[PDB]
Amino acid sequence: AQINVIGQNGGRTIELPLPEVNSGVLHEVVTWQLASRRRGTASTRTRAQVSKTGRKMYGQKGTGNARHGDRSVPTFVGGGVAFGPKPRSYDYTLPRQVRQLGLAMAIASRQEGGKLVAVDGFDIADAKTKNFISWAKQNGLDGTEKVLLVTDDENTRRAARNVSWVSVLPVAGVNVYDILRHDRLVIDAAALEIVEE
Amino acid sequence: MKLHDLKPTPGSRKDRKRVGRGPGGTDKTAGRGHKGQKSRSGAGKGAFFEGGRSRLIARLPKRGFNNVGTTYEVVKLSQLQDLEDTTFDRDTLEAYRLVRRKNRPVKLLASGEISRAVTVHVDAASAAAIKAVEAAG
Amino acid sequence: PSAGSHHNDKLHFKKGDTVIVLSGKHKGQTGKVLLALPRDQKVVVEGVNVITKNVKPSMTNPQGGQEQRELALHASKVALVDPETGKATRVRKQIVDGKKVRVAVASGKT
Amino acid sequence: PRAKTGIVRRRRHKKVLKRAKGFWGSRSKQYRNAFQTLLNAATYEYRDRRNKKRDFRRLWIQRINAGARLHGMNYSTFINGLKRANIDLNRKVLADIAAREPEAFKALVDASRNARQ
Amino acid sequence: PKMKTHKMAKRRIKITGTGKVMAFKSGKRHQNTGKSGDEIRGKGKGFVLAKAEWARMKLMLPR
RNA sequence: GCUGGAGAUACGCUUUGACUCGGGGAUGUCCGAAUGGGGAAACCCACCUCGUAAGAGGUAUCCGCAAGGAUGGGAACUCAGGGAACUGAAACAUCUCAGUACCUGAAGGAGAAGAAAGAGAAUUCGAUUCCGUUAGUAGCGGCGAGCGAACCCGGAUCAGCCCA
RNA sequence: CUCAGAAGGUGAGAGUCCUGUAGGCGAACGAGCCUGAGUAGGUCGUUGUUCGUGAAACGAUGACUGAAUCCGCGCGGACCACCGCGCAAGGCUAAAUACUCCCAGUGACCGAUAGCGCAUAGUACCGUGAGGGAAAGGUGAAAAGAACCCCGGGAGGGGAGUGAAAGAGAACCUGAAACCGUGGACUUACAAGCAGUCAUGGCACCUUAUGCGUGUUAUGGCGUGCCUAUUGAAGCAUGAGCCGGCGACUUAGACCUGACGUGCGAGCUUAAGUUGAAAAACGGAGGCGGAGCGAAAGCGAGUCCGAAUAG
Ligand SMILES: [Mg+2]
Ligand SMILES: [Mg+2]
Ligand SMILES: [Mg+2]
Ligand SMILES: [Mg+2]
Ligand SMILES: [Mg+2]
Ligand SMILES: [Mg+2]
Ligand SMILES: [Mg+2]
Ligand SMILES: [Mg+2]
Ligand SMILES: [Mg+2]
Ligand SMILES: [Mg+2]
Ligand SMILES: [Mg+2]
Ligand SMILES: [Mg+2]
Ligand SMILES: [Mg+2]
Ligand SMILES: [Mg+2]
Ligand SMILES: [Mg+2]
Ligand SMILES: [Mg+2]
Ligand SMILES: [Mg+2]
Ligand SMILES: [Mg+2]
Ligand SMILES: [Mg+2]
Ligand SMILES: [Mg+2]
Ligand SMILES: [Mg+2]
Ligand SMILES: [Mg+2]
Ligand SMILES: [Mg+2]
Ligand SMILES: [Mg+2]
Ligand SMILES: [Mg+2]
Ligand SMILES: [Mg+2]
Ligand SMILES: [Mg+2]
Ligand SMILES: [Mg+2]
Ligand SMILES: [Mg+2]
Ligand SMILES: [Mg+2]
Ligand SMILES: [Mg+2]
Ligand SMILES: [Mg+2]
Ligand SMILES: [Mg+2]
Ligand SMILES: [Mg+2]
Ligand SMILES: [Mg+2]
Ligand SMILES: [Mg+2]
Ligand SMILES: [Mg+2]
Ligand SMILES: [Mg+2]
Ligand SMILES: [Mg+2]
Ligand SMILES: [Mg+2]
Ligand SMILES: [Mg+2]
Ligand SMILES: [Mg+2]
Ligand SMILES: [Mg+2]
Ligand SMILES: [Mg+2]
Ligand SMILES: [Mg+2]
Ligand SMILES: [Mg+2]
Ligand SMILES: [Mg+2]
Ligand SMILES: [Mg+2]
Ligand SMILES: [Mg+2]
Repeated sequence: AQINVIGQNGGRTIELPLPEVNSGVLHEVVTWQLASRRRGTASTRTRAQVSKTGRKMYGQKGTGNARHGDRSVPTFVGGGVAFGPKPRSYDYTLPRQVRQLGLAMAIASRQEGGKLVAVDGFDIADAKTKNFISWAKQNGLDGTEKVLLVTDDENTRRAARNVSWVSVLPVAGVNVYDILRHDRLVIDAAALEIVEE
Repeated sequence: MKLHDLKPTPGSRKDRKRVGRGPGGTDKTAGRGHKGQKSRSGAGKGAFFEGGRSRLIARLPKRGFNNVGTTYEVVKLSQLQDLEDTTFDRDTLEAYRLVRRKNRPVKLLASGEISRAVTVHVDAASAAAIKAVEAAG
Repeated sequence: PSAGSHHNDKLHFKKGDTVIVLSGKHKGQTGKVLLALPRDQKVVVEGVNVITKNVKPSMTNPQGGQEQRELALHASKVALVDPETGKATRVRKQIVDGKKVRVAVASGKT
Repeated sequence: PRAKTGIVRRRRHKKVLKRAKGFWGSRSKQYRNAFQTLLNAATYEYRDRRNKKRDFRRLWIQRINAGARLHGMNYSTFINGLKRANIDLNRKVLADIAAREPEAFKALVDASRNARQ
Repeated sequence: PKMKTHKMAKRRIKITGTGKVMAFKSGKRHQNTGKSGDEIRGKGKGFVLAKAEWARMKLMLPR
């Protein structure tokens, strides 16, 4: 339901679902996204069983001390940890329909204020970043807003020097997180609305 | 949008029971009452006279058909219901079993459905609406 | 133990060269490079000075004295100069000493 | 992630130790004994907040029938006769203070003695 | 995992639709013949009361 | 520039390119599988040949005619011979822990296994291995505690070659 | 400026001061008629496989025995016939698999009682031995590491000087608490005490602070530590010298069963893996609704008992 930019034009239309971003739909997609990448790298040696320490220190009875039996246990300084973190997974399969629904609500929430559609190419001389900065300045991308960019030609991204600017993705790299993370979204107008099926 | 203004749907998330941790709730004993309730847990379907101890009458095998009530079959509006292996039915328990149509409701219309077997009266209600059914031969 | 210099043990100047401090006290001051210490990253120059009272050991000096001596710095005196100020510099070309590269900034050699 | 006790225990502990102030001996300088002292101090606090009102009732009563007997009456008698006289409904606090202003308490005694003959 | 206890299999339980637990009728099941005709005839119910939860967890899928 | 950590003074080396880095050679006492002989590891005693001596080289057993090969070592992994109990069964013999622990042997960068006298009930498949799944199904069981497949199907990888 | 905003360093935080895979180049010469007999088969003792002697096939064997060969031989879970699948008694065989002494990168891992036992040591120390086995970090930006002077044999200190700072001085960041002391306010030598609490007077001070308190104190009232365990705890029942730090309801699995929430909804979802990773997509093998009754055949809105009537 939104228009275009420089390389050409379009007057583009497509249906946008009502965003549940602040709702659990977008919030769920973001949480699944961050959790999916987790490294599970918590290995404490904590279990009494790998602390490297001995046998049976002294007398079960009649020494006048406290009772203990080995030196490898959570009550002992130096021993293991009860219930220490172990390496593990964190990843799970969020339902697919919620994936696509989230990403669509993402795009949508940006169309409600400030999304932009790069029309079948920008003019950037060679690959020089300075001309990207000129191009974006002439498309109203100040120096201010953090912005995300999606495209496919190598060169236009090869002005991908984030300077409080230019977080960069190709096609299919899109994700609810990376767009929701930025203010304006400079979506690549082409496959930006090549309708599925 | 506001990544700080993402809000989980109220409900959904609920906090874990942190057990030990104070006479502000669930103190010394951790919801366990002073008992022969102690770490290394042991049992779930057992007392000692057992009483799931009644006697048994035993067959080993079984085999059964995929079910196709004709009621959905008849309101279909597209008649001559010979299923390609994929479509509509058997999604649960599809390719491992055989089909058998049965005399759940009716709507009356012509239709030639070719299930692997069928109830005697689905022939009654299918042939009565001028409708063949090809049991495999 | 903390490890030494991380500058790939590479000094950016010879013991011959003139140089200027560009930071701290002595900024703008200039001198010859009386001692280069790459692996520890330290630079002797006639700029910084310090009054070292060596403790009297009677080693020809029963009662000790206070010497005036220059105390070394590191990669904070700026490299060579030419338009009268410090400069970034670039590898150059061959000369009549054609086995050598020289240096330059927005200019000539050193 | 680890999450050791760090700052938290020392701060609760200092809160108790500062409640301690002029507590004799370890009661004010060792944490555990300060905490435990404050348990029993809770007991004393709440109950005394109740009791003080029994206390001042008792004191006003003492003074009131002291004054009542200065004139040949007594608390039972003076309080009842005042009650019989178009219910005065002065508090027992207030009747004391009029036992600091004798000329009035006197007339209250004559008035109670009236509504009683 | 969570295996079902095979002792409950052909043993007098079965799962009625609507989630109720089956059982068989036991007393004088075998080795008794001064029992009355109806008594020998009395087996075959399986409606069974406040045990059901445990009988259910005896059989996950109704084997 | 260097002159090891070392934070130390003195002697110095380096445009003939030191130092540091990448690569090869050469030197490498004595002990250790140790192996000339012995031995309480690093030591004590010899014999044969070459040599002016000083010094150099040889001297264990087991396969081989011979070239040549083997002794020993190696975190965990692999195969193999041998092989527990605590423990569960609310006691305990069968059963379980469990072919786990441990010992021993053999080897490599992996090993094992492998090319249907098969799987299996479609006259289907087409070496082996590993993953998913079937499935806690089929079964095994003081039919107790409990133990528990495979075929089909989806993937990783995919070769078959030589003998009597 | 930017194909280079990764990162470290530099007197506090540097895109442009230094070191820098963004990109680019790079070596002498160095890595990469036959077809298996003491066999198959068998009996005795045993065992693997879901295989506990069970109707127990089959493989594997320790003792004894012991055949056929293409109208031939093994197998299909006692066994027989038919039907069907194979060719033993000879060998070799990459890759998909496992592991981490070693190396690199990374981390909703640790950061000096944590993290390996070790900020390095299998040391010190303990044991004849096998074996066991510690704690321990921090000047400053830069040694400019305190010449000189004073008391002292020294140790230690006070000055001077360096330094932003010595409120960093080598017993060298912060520097809590228990514990020991000095000085000051208010106080105590007729007094019975879980040590507090309420009340009031006295004295003292006024930086969240002059009705306001804050600190202390005299006298009055009241008042049986904590926890655990228990019918019942001040208990002459357990535990504890004190403080600091360590210290206990977790993790897992396509497991199960509930509640809440979300996406689809008569339908709902993938796993192993493949391709891309500054991010995800693909992948219907399979799993769950969908029909029940029965011991099972099986029949099916019906199904079981039973000779049709009862449940
Ligand atoms: Mg004791
Ligand atoms: Mg540790
Ligand atoms: Mg609660
Ligand atoms: Mg208890
Ligand atoms: Mg336990
Ligand atoms: Mg009252
Ligand atoms: Mg599994
Ligand atoms: Mg049933
Ligand atoms: Mg040095
Ligand atoms: Mg020898
Ligand atoms: Mg030899
Ligand atoms: Mg020997
Ligand atoms: Mg037992
Ligand atoms: Mg071994
Ligand atoms: Mg070996
Ligand atoms: Mg396959
Ligand atoms: Mg600037
Ligand atoms: Mg045999
Ligand atoms: Mg046998
Ligand atoms: Mg048995
Ligand atoms: Mg047979
Ligand atoms: Mg056999
Ligand atoms: Mg058969
Ligand atoms: Mg053959
Ligand atoms: Mg941390
Ligand atoms: Mg440590
Ligand atoms: Mg410490
Ligand atoms: Mg000793
Ligand atoms: Mg010793
Ligand atoms: Mg230092
Ligand atoms: Mg002196
Ligand atoms: Mg001194
Ligand atoms: Mg000082
Ligand atoms: Mg200090
Ligand atoms: Mg100290
Ligand atoms: Mg000192
Ligand atoms: Mg000293
Ligand atoms: Mg500091
Ligand atoms: Mg300090
Ligand atoms: Mg004094
Ligand atoms: Mg004092
Ligand atoms: Mg007195
Ligand atoms: Mg008092
Ligand atoms: Mg008792
Ligand atoms: Mg009592
Ligand atoms: Mg006592
Ligand atoms: Mg006690
Ligand atoms: Mg004691
Ligand atoms: Mg599941």
